[PDB]
Parts: sequence; structure tokens; C-alpha cells
Amino acid sequence: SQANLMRLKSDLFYPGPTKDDPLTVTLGFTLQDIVKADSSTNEVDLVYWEQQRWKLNSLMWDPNEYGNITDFRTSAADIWTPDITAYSSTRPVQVLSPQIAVVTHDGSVMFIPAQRLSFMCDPTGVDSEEGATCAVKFGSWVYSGFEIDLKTDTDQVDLSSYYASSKYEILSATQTRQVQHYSCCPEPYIDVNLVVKFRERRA
Amino acid sequence: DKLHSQANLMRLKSDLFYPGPTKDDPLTVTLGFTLQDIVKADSSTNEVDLVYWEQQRWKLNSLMWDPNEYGNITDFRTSAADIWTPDITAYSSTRPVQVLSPQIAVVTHDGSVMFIPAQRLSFMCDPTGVDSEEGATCAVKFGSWVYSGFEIDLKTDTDQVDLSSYYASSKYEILSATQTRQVQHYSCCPEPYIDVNLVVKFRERRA
Amino acid sequence: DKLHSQANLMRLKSDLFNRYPGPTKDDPLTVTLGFTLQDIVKADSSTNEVDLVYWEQQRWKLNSLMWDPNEYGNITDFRTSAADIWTPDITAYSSTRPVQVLSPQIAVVTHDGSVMFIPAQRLSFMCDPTGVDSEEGATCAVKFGSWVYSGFEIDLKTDTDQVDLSSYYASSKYEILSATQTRQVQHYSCCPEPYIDVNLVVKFRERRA
Amino acid sequence: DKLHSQANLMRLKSDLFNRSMYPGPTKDDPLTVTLGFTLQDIVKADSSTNEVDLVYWEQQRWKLNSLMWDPNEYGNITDFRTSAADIWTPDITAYSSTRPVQVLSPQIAVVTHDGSVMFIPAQRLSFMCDPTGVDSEEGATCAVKFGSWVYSGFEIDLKTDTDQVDLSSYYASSKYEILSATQTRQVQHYSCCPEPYIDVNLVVKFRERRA
Amino acid sequence: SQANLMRLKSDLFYPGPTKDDPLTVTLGFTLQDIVKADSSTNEVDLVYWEQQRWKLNSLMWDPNEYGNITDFRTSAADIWTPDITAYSSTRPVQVLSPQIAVVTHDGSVMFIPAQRLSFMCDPTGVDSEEGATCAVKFGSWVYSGFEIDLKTDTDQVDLSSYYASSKYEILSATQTRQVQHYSCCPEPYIDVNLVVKFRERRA
Ligand SMILES: c1cncc([C@H]2CC3CCN2CC3)c1
Ligand SMILES: c1cncc([C@H]2CC3CCN2CC3)c1
Ligand SMILES: c1cncc([C@H]2CC3CCN2CC3)c1
Ligand SMILES: c1cncc([C@H]2CC3CCN2CC3)c1
Repeated sequence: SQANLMRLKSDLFYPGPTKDDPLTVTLGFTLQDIVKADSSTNEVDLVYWEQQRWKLNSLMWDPNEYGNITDFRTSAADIWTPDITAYSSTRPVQVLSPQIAVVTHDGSVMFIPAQRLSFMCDPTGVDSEEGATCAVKFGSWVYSGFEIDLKTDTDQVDLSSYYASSKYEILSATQTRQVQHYSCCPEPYIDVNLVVKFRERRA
Repeated sequence: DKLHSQANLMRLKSDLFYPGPTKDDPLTVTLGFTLQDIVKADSSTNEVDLVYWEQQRWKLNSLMWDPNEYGNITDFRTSAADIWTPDITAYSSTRPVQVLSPQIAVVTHDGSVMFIPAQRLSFMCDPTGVDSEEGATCAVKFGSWVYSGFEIDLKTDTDQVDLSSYYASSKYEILSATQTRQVQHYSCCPEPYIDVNLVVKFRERRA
Repeated sequence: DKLHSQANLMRLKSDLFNRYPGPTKDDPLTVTLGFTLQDIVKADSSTNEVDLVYWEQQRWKLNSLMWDPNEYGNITDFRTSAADIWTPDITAYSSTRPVQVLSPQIAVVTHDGSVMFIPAQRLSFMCDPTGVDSEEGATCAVKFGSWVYSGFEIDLKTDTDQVDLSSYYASSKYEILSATQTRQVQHYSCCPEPYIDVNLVVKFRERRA
Repeated sequence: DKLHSQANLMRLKSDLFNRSMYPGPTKDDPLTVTLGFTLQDIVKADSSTNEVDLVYWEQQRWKLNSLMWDPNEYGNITDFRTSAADIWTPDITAYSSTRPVQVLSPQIAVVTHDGSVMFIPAQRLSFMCDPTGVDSEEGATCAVKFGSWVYSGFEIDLKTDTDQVDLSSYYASSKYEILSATQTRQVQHYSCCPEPYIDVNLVVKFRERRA
Repeated sequence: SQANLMRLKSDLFYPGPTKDDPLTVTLGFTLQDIVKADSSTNEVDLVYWEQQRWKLNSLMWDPNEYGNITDFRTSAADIWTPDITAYSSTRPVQVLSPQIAVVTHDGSVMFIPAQRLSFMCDPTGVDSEEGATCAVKFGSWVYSGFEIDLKTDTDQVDLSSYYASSKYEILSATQTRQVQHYSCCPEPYIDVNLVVKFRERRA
């Protein structure tokens, strides 16, 4: 089986998406913890898992040709991955988990990096019943909507793994598709907007 | 003589130098923690910083060799990047874990591998009660990030965290530290999932 | 047909890369610079340093990067790692920490041989924020230019003297009273040759909550 | 002539590297590393976390047969400098650091024709240390062991030249003054392994310096 | 034009200095800013440009054979560079500028990296009229005086680019060559000693 896997990988190992060969990446966010809210600089720090999924013809294989192998794990540097970027980060994003993706015989890839992000956020009112609200856009930095498209499986941020003893509780968190125009180029870019309303948790 | 033993080790490393575990070729990884120090308990962000040695042990057929065919060499040291290693991860870290020791593993002729990285970890933890008699209790799960229980099974030698190297003058004293294997099931998948749950009860040490 | 389009791109990239030593006095380069100011994160009066987040739009044109779209299936542009190509050494002349890169280091190349590179960056630079809590506010400046190329190898241009503020963080601790980007020419002790820079002048003030 | 010497060094380096290989020490071919510390500064002592930060130079010395050469055979070159990445280096590690060590100096070693290597990285280290009593006459006492992380005493042995830490470069205007600093060899056993491991124990007694 | 430069660089692209082939490095400091003076740890943070110059025969060429090229720019990683090091830094020095050098046809190299350095320094008196005085030595870490010699053009630090609105004003800054011995080796080591007297600037 080891030989089969090796052979498959060898046989497998695409210049990224193009206007003729567009790509749809599905984004989903799991919010694990709001670590810190700095009212002196208006930066908030999030820990979250960013689920990325996409599908490439060039990654399909017949499991029957490879000992019934239906999927495998490989370093994310072994394959192409989307340049999904936070548009209002204030520090470089920190990766908390192993950079390893899962590839299925149907040519779909799933890559779920855990990250810590500092982004621009005014925490004013976090100490009130209404809480504070902040938002950060996630999308390709260099690919327009014509090259890379984004969609979500749902507009509800997954909160099932949120840290129950965090300094902050989540009142709501959504994730929404957006189309933006920027001064630099004619073509529009796509992002998923993460909107979180949150409040200091009482002990 | 000494030149002959070097040649022997070189030939052995050449011959040995695996796509990782699979459902058909599963792997048991043994984890063990040696808790060295609780450096810091931040009640303003609810992060606690631990220093520990994380002992990982696994066994591969593809790393076996007959010692008599290589000058009685029973084991050797090699860079951790020369071999496959488990993607064991803390599930609730708040910053990238920091490695404090050389990334080198010990390989034994039976194919068993021992890898003990030293690490500093910030993880999610409410230190409420740390200043009390009963202390604070926090927990952090360690497991594979991308492998299920059908590819990587985890085991412990014991459920007692090794405290023989715990820093005696730490700001915090350990009341109890346990390491327990956990098997869980999720709706999304049929495969069982495994992790080792590190639970530490600690309080402020009196000077 | 899609496998053909991928092959075409691979062919184009292949031809261009496996075929530029940077600008010279004989073959000088004009780099256009534009700044998009996104946030003034912090102003530290203890050390006289200010931290900004901005997008640094860079454009230049290389004959060596030209291709005929018809010969390549109508590809008019492509994305490529900034490491696969030459990029200008545009540098802040008064930073106090290494610039932090916040965006993927990828450039866009068009068939006419022009490149567009827009790194998002956080920059700490020298700045006395005195008066930032006053009506007139505080003024600060930071020069941007090549570190090693003189005005003879690299010339700088702007498309406008007005910094793009259309993306400035509305709820920042600081608000922008004005922000300009202006071409300048300076001389240094080490070298006779002039160096060219774009001066970023920002007048800012504490935003009333 | 000068070109001749350059060529000679190149030839030598090439003979030693590209065409020689040393897999590290073993039970049959064990290595002895001489360790010495030049303590330069106690930068900070944090009583809230019990961490102390040291700046020091760590003099490492070992000798390999496979690095020996005949100077007469290479234009009388008796030594040379090379990137520490071109040769094997001991995995000498502090056993109680709380953060990754920070390297302050270029990672370049000196190789001598007898096969001896000298490597002296300057480092800043945060390690576990209770600084209670640092404001007393007696001062505070802390210790930290340095040893190979993965080699037992059967593969790597350690020794010092002297038990006296080199204090001739200690920063005279540091916040903290040194009352004594010793470096001592130790043999220890750890639960994971049967084999004993070797360390040099750096023990420092220090005190707040009066202005 | 581009072809000539490419040919030249290819033709050019030395194991470092030796006793039989020593090297003289000229050092010059341009002090731009004293960012911070920390009296709790006795560390001071400097921002400066460190001009390095040296000459290699093996980098010489005839401009006549190369389209009249008299100089070119190249990555500092393409050539040997001197391991000039602050002897009393307390943090890894941080490089603020692109690692690129200028090579001239006579074989002379000029390399001017901007750096931020924390180094050992008691800032006591910095709030007085006479100010505070600190020093830090710069030299090769591993080449003795028999392999690398150092020198300044002048003993006066270039203050022409010093930040006018720094928290600290410069009363004087000098750069002087020194010969020193260390316990580790019999051979002498060469350094250039940066001595700065400074005080808090009145607003
Ligand atoms: C093109 C190339 N590099 C960067 C971009 C930037 C510009 C701007 C920010 C996000 N993205 C599109 C909008 C476009
Ligand atoms: C030459 C080489 N390397 C760096 C430089 C620096 C020094 C000086 C200021 C900015 N820049 C141009 C002149 C020049
Ligand atoms: C064996 C392999 N890798 C690491 C070790 C560790 C365990 C323990 C701490 C330092 N070191 C030797 C003793 C042993
Ligand atoms: C020899 C080899 N490697 C480092 C050194 C150190 C020792 C000491 C400090 C700076 N440098 C020369 C003198 C010498």
C-alpha cells in the first residue's frame, strides 16, 4: 500500500487559476477564541480555523488504479493553495497548526489552517450589553473574481468550538460573500466578510 | 577502526534513506509529557504558558535493520527532517508553539523512533482560583491535525505526567497533572478520533 | 480545453523565465509608486515611533516581459511569485523596525510587459506625535526609494500627489487630516550620484470617540 | 601567489567536504566537547514569571580525525573559517530555557589542521530562575545545565577547562553584578533512557548593582 | 547592455581572507536615531547605517571587455561579505534595508545595511546636562587581526542624517579603531568602537 501511495503521489506531482480556468474556493470559519481586545490601538486578536476547500481536475485519480486509495495527506507546500488573505490585519497572521492538506480521489482538496490574527477593530462597547461589533474581510490578494471565486456553505460562523472560558463571549458571528471594486484594477475581487459581535464575559 | 564505524553508519543511513500512515498501514504513536514549568498565567487574556518535554515514540518496519549487517550499530541520531514525524498538535494553542530543543530523533534497529522536543506553549486557560487552596484547573488536548484514529492511534505509557523535572522554584506548584487518551466520535465522520488530554491543577507557590 | 489553457500558461511562464540583471544607467527603469493608507495603528511618544499599515502599489515595465497574447491562447496576464521575477528594492529611509509583510508576495504581469506589485505592510518609522491631541494635529514624513539604485538607474514617479484614503480604517484611534506623496531628489554622504524618493507626508490627529 | 593561496584553501575545503563523511559521534566513535562560558550580562530578572535573561558567549571545542590535514600539502594553511552549516556541530542545549535561544553572532567556526574545531556563538537566553534575594547582600542564586539534547555520555562527553566562568568581558554597568559564576560537569539520568547524559552546570550568584 | 551585465556577472560568479591573503575592511557609521533608552535593563536601541568597504582582486574586470560597465548591483548573498558584528548586542541585530551591494570594476565593494540594534548601555545621566555615554564595539566575529583589519575613514560618526525630532539628541559620536585580546585565543582581534554621548532632547 505504501508503494501504491508513493506511486500515486509521484504520478500526481497546475499554474493556479486563470480567466479561462476559474476556481471556486469554499471558505468557512470556526471561531475558537477572542484572546485580546486592545482599546489603546484598536486591534483585536482572534484564534480561528479557516476551512478551505477546492477541486482540481488535475488531482483526480481512479482508486482502482491505486489499491483502493480514496485520499491522502500531503504538505501544503507540495500543492497549489489559494492566497486567502485578511484585508485588515495589523500583524502577520500566525499559523498555529501543521500545514498539511487532505486530497480526495475526486480531486477535491481540504486545507484547514488554525491561525491567530490581529486585525483592525474598535472594541468600544465591549463592556456593554449590546457588545462590540467588528468585521474583517477574507479573500484572494491577487486573483480577481474572474480567476478565483468564493462561496460559503452557510453564513453562520461555526461557534461549536468557541472557548467557553474566554474573556469574551460571542453574541453573533456571520460570514458573507462580497464583491468589491478597488482603485487599482478594473476587475472586481471577492471576499467573505466575517462580522463578529462580542461582549466581555461575566465570570 | 573508527573510520570503519563511520562508514558503517553512513552506509546504514544511505540504505534507509514512507508516505506516512494510512488506513491500510496504521500507526500507533505513544505520547508522554514531562512538565517542566508553568511560566505564566495571564488572567487578562486567559492564556497560560507551559514548558514541557513531549516524548513521542513510534515504530516503522521501513526503519528496521540487522545490526550485524552494519557493524553492530543498534541505533543512531538523525535530523527530524530526514524522517517522517507525527503532526501532533495542541488543539487550543493561542500562539505558535516554540521549540526549545534540537530537532533530532533517535532511531533504533527495531525501527522504533524516539523524538522528544522541548516546547513552550501558550494555550487557552482561565487561571481563576490559582490563588486559592484548591488551585486552578486547565486542560489542553494534543493530537494529530489531519490523521484519524484509523491512521494514527495514540497511546500513553501512563496517565501520570512526569513531574520529576518540574521547576521547584516556579511561580506555580503542581497539585496534579494527568495525561489521558481520549476517543471521540463525530457526526461528520465515521472514523474515531484520538487525543491525549493534558489536565493540570496548579496554584501560586508560597515563597 | 482547460488542460490546454493550463499548458499554455505553463508554456508562457516557461518561455519568459528561462530566457534581467536589474536597471542600469544605460537601461534605466521608471517605477511608479502609490500608497494606500489603511491605518495608523499607534503613536508612541515615549520613543517617537509611529506604526502604519498601508498598501504599497508598485508598477514598472520590462521589455523582457512582453508577449503576444495570440501566440499563447489569449493570455493577457498572469500571477507569479514575486521571487520568480526582479522587484525594485523600494525602502523606507527612516524605519525603526523591519517592515512586516501582511499580504502574499505575488505580482501580476501583463502581456505589455508591465508588472503590478502591491504588498500590504506594517511599518514603524521615526515620528514625533506631539500635537496629535491638538486641533492642528501632528505631522510626520517618511521617504520611500531604492536603497542601492541612484536616479540614473531607477527613476520614481507617482500617478498623483494624493495618498489613497478610500480604504482608511474609519474607527482608527487616529484620523487623517491630509496625506501627500511627492517625488524628491536627495544626496548622501556615501555617494556622488543622486537618489530619488517619494516623500509620504501625513498630518493626523486623535479621533474623537 | 595570492591566487595560489585562495586556490589552496578552496582545494582544501573541497577535499574535506565535497569528497571526504562524518555522521556524528557514536558509541564506537565518541566525541568529547570542551565547553566554556563567557558571561557578558544579566540583562533582566523577572520576578513575576521567575525568568532571567542572560547574554553570554558559549565556547565549544571538539576535534575530528576527518578534519585533519597536512599544512605542507596545502600551501601551509594551518586553519580556516567556514560556515557552521558546512560541518557537524554539537547539539548543545540549555535544559531549562523558557524561550528559544537567540543567536547574536555569525554562525561561523574555525577549523585547525589538527582537526580541532572552535565555535563560539554569542546567545541571549531566558531560563527558569527565581531571583528572590537579588536585592539582598547575599544576592540570588540560579543555575542552568547545558548538554547535548540527544546524545548520551557514551556518544558525547563534556568537559570544561576550568570551573571558573570567564567574567573578563562582563558588562561593568549591568543592572546586576556577579558575586560568583561557576561551570561544572555533571552526570545525570533521565526517565526516558537507560544511558547517562552529560551536562555542564552554569551556576551564577548575582545581585543588584548599586548605582 | 543587459547581455553585457549578465555576461560580466556570470564570469565573476574567493574563500574569504587568510593570513597569506588578508583583507582590510573600512567601516563607517551613520547614526540616524536613538530610539529608546531602557533604564530598567540598561539596553539602548540604535538605528544606524553601517557602511562597509573592501576590495577583492577576484572581483576586478575591464569595462572595455563589458560594454563600459564600471559598476553593478547584486544580492549580498552572491558574494562574500565580512562578518561584522556588535560585540555587546543584547538582541539579534535587525536589518532594515535590502541586502544588496555595489561592486566596482576595480574590485571594490560597498555595502551599507541599515540596522536596529539593542546593546548594553547604562543611560544614567541622560536627563542631565552632560548626558549619558555608551559604547559598543564592531568587528569580525571570527577573523583575527591577521586575517581581517579594520579602519575608519574618519573618527567622526556621520550625524548628517540623525533624526531631528528624536527623543534623544547627540552631544558627540566617534568611531575609533581598537586592538584587543580575548581569553579564547592568542591572536589579536580588531574592532571599531562606537562611542556615543547623548541626552534627552528638550521638546
Ligand atoms: C493586484 C495585485 N496585487 C495586489 C492587489 C490588491 C489591491 C487591492 C488590495 C487587494 N488586491 C486587490 C485590491 C491587486
Ligand atoms: C549605496 C548602497 N547601499 C545603500 C545606500 C544607501 C545609503 C544612502 C542612503 C540610502 N541609500 C542611498 C545612499 C547607498
Ligand atoms: C533522547 C532523545 N531526544 C531527547 C532526549 C532528552 C530527554 C531528556 C532531556 C534531554 N534529553 C536527554 C534527557 C533524550
Ligand atoms: C573565534 C571563533 N569564533 C568566535 C570568536 C569570538 C571570541 C571573542 C569574541 C568575538 N570573537 C573573537 C573574540 C573567536
